[PDB]
Amino acid sequence: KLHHLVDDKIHARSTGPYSMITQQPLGGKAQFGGQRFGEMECWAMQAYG
Amino acid sequence: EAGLYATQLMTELSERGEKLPAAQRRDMMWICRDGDRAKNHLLEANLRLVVSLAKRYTGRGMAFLDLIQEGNLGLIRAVEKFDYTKGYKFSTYATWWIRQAITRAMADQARTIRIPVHMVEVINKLGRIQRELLQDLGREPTPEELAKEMDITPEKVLEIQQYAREPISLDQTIGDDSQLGDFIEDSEAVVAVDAVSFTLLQDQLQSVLDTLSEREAGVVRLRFGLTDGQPRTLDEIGQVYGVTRERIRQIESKTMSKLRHPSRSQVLRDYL
Amino acid sequence: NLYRELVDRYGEYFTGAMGAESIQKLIENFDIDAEAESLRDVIRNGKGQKKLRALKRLKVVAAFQQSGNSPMGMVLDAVPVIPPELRPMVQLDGGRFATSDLNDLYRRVINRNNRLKRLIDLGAPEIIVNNEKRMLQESVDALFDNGRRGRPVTGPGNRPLKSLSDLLKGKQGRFRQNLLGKRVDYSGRSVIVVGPQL
Amino acid sequence: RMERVVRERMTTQDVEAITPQTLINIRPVVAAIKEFFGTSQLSQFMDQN
Amino acid sequence: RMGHIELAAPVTHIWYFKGVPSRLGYLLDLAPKDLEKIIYFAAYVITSVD
Amino acid sequence: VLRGSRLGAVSYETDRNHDLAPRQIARYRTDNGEEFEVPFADDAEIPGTWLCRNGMEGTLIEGDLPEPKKVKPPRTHWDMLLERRSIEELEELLKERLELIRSRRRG
Amino acid sequence: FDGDQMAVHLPLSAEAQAEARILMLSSNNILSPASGRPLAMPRLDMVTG
Amino acid sequence: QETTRVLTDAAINCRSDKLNGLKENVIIGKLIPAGTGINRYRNIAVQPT
Amino acid sequence: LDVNFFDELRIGLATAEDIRQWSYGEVKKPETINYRTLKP
DNA sequence: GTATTGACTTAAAGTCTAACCTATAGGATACTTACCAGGGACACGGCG
RNA sequence: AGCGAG
DNA sequence: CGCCGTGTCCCTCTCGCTGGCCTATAGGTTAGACTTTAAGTCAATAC
Ligand SMILES: [Mg+2]
Repeated sequence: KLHHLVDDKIHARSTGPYSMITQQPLGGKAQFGGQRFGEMECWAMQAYG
Repeated sequence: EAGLYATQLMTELSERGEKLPAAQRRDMMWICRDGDRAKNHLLEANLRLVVSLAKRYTGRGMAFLDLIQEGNLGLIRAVEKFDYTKGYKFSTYATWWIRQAITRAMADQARTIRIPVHMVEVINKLGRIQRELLQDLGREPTPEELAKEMDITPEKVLEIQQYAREPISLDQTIGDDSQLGDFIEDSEAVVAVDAVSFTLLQDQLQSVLDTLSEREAGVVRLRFGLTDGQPRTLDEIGQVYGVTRERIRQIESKTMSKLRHPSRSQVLRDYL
Repeated sequence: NLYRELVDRYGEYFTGAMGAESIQKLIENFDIDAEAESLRDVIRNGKGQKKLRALKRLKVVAAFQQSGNSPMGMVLDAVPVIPPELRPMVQLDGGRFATSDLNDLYRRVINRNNRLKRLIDLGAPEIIVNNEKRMLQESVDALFDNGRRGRPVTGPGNRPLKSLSDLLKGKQGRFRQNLLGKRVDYSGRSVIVVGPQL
Repeated sequence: RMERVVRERMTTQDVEAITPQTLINIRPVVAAIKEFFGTSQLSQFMDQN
Repeated sequence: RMGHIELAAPVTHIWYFKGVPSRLGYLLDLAPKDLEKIIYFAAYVITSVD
Repeated sequence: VLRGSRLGAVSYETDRNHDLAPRQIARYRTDNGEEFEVPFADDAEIPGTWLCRNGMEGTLIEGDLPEPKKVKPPRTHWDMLLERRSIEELEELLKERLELIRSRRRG
Repeated sequence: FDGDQMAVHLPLSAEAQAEARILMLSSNNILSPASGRPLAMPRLDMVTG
Repeated sequence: QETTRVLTDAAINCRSDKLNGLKENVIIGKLIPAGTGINRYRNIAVQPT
Repeated sequence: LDVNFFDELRIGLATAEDIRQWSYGEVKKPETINYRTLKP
C-alpha cells in the first residue's frame, strides 16, 4: 500500500488566502490553495474559442 | 591654517573693508588656494590609512566601498580637527576619528529597520558579553547572566535582543522554485464572506430598525452614527430636535429594551 | 596624467568630463538631424563593413528622429521609487519582519546619493567624490539589473539580490508566472479513478 | 576561519598576556558545523516511510 | 503612488548601455569599452572644442 | 500559512461622495517657481511652509511671509580651529607664510 | 489510473456555463482536431472485448 | 522571450500596442478577439420572437 | 478604469521630468519603519 | 406613556511635570593598496 | 532538498 | 575590404506534494497624575 493516499491528495477551494504582492490566491493544499491555470491551459481555452 | 585665516579675513573685509593692493591680494589668494591644495594633498595621502583601517570592518553589515567612503568622511573630519602644536603623529589622531565614523555608519546604514545608535551600542554590547560568557560558561549564557553582566533588568535583555532581530527576505527560494513571498497570506484582504455578511447585516439591521417607530429609529441611528458614520451623545441629538437631553436618553432606553425582545433578536443574531 | 597636464596648460580650447554627466553633455551637444543625414549619406554612397556599422547605427539614430523622443532619457537625474506595497515589509508570524529585497537596493542608492551630497557640500578631493559617483552609478545599475556588470550585489547567505528587472524576465518572471498564468478560485484537484458506469 | 581570526587578533595581542583559551574563538567552527547539518543539501531529512 | 530619488549626480540607465548592442554607443559612436570607461570614471572625454 | 500583515488595517465604511467636509485649497510656491496646491481643511491654520511634491520646501504664496530664522552653518573648519588656536599665533603664521612667498618671488 | 491527479474548475457566469456546456462538452469533442480521427473510440479492454 | 531587449527597443522606438492579438488581450484581462469574443458574436441582440 | 477604454498601450523613455511628475514626493532618507513602534 | 428639573457620579480630555529615549559630538603611542552542460546568435579585434 | 504523473 | 577566432548573451515542459569600546550635552518623547469639562445616570413629578 503505497504512501500516495487519496486523503492527502484531495483538495478543493472556493475562496481563501490571497498572496501578498499579487492576488491570484496562494497555491498549495497546505494553504487553501487555488489550482494553477497556466499558459498551456489558457492556450487550450483559446483554441476552444 | 594660513589659507583658512586668509579666507576668513577676506570674508571680513568683503563687507565695509578696504581695497587691498593687487600684489598683496594676489599673493593672499595664492595662500588660500595653497591651503585647500594642502588639505587635498593630506587627504589623498591618508586615503591608504583609511582603507587599511576599514579593512578590519569587512564582511559584516555593509559593503567595503561604503566603509571606505565613511572612513574618508571621518578622515576629513580628523583633518579639520587636527592639531600639531600638541606634537603627535597624524595617524594616531586620525585613527580614532576614522574608527568613530565607520562605527557610526555601521550603526546607521547597516540594518533595514534603523535602530538608533544608543540602542545599537547596547545590543552590540549584549552580543559581545554573551560571546564572552559563551567562551567561559560554554553553553550560551541564559538571560540571567547577561542581565547581571549588563546592569539592566533581564526583561531589558529580552527587549534588547528583540529590537535586534534582522528582517528576512520574501524573495528567498525556500527550497534550498518557491519564494517565501508567495507563501504569505495577505491578512488584510476583503475575505469576500465577511463582506457579504456585513452587507446583509446592514440590510437586515436597516429593516428591523424600520420596524420600530420612526423617532426611535432616528435616535438610535444618530446615537451610533449609522446614518453617516458620526456618533454623538445625548446633548447633540437633544439640540437638533430641540428637546432636552433627558428625553433622548429615555427614548433610547425604550428603544434598546424593544430591540432586545426575542422577536427582533433572532433576526439579528448569528451576526455577532 | 596627460589629461591634467593638458588642463593646466591648454585648459581652455577644450572641455573634458568624466562619468554619466559627461555623456549627458555629449547628448546635449548632439544634433540628431545632422548625424542622421550624414549617416544616410554614408550608407548610400559608401560600402563595406563601414556601411554595415553605419546601417546598424541608423536603427537607433533613426528611432530618436522618427519619434519626438529625446535621446536624453538614457541619462537619469531622478530615479522613480516603486510604491511600497509592491515591495512589502510584512510582520510574519513570530514578529520576524520580511523585507522585499528591493528596499535594500533602494537603501543602497539613497545612502550613496546622500553621501555624495554631503561629500560635495563639504568639499572633497576629486578622488573621493569621483569614487562616490562611481559607486552611485553602480548602485543604480544594481537596482535596475543585478549582475549585468561585475559580480551581482549579494545579500545574506551569499545570494544575489533580486533586482528590479529580475521581476520581469524568465519562466518565473512577472510576464509568464503571474499574467498569462494565474491561480484561480473555485478549483480543486484529486486522483482520478475509472468510472465505466458514467 | 578560526585560523584567520586568530592571526588577525594576534597582532593586537599583548605579548605574555595571552593563552590559547583566550586566543581561540570556537564560534566559526560551531557555526560552520551547525550550518552544515542544517540547510546543507547533503544533510537530508531522514526518509522513514 | 510612486516616489522619486533626486540623484546628486546624473547616472546612465543600464539597459541602454550594457545591453548589446550598446544603444548609447551606437547613438554617440563610442566603442562599448570607451563608454564603460567614461561612465565608470576610468577615462576622461572631450565634450567641446573651440 | 505564515500569515503576515502589512500592519495598518482595512476599514469597510460605505464610501460617501455627497456630504464631505469643506476644503480650502492652499497654493504654495517652491524655489524653482513651481506652484503646488494642497487641500487643507478649513478648520486648521494653513502652514507657512510645505514640503511639496517637488521635494523642496515652499512657502505660502499669499501675504503673511513670517520669515523665521535658523541656526547658522552647523559648524565650520575655521570655527573648529578657533576652539584650539587663537588669533595672534595664526597671524604670526600668516606673516611667516607671506614673507616666505615674498622671498620666493623677489627674495 | 496510476495516480494521475487532475484539476476541476467551476465556470460561474452565464457565458462561462454556456461555453462549457456547448463548446467544451466531452460528448461534443470526439474527433481529434489534429487529424480528425476519433479520440473517444474504444481502446484496450473494449477493443479486446 | 528576451523581455529586456524587447522593452529596450520598444522604449527607444515609442511603439504603441493596439491590443489586437490574443496574448495582449489575455494579459490585460479583456476578451480575446477569437471565438465567442469577436465583434459579430459578442454583441448579438437577443429578444423573444 | 475599464477594459473598453484601453485602446492602446504606449511605451517610451521616461525623462526626469516625467519621473518627478509621477512622484508624489521624494524619498530623502534611507529608512523603512521604527524599530520599536514598527510604524512608517 | 411622555413631558422635565435637580443633583450625582464618570470618562475624556487638557495640561504640567519628570525620565527616558535620540541626534550628535568626541576620543592624540603608532598603525597607510582587500579578497565541470551545450547550442545558437551576435559583436569586436587580428590577420591577410 | 527528496517525491509523484506524463 | 573577407575570413577567422574569441568573448558575451539568451535559452533550455506542465502540474503537484512534503518540510527547515566608553563619556558628556542637549533636546524630544511619553507616562503619570491633577484639574476641568462634556457626559452618563437616578430620583421625584406633573400632565
Ligand atoms: Mg500515469
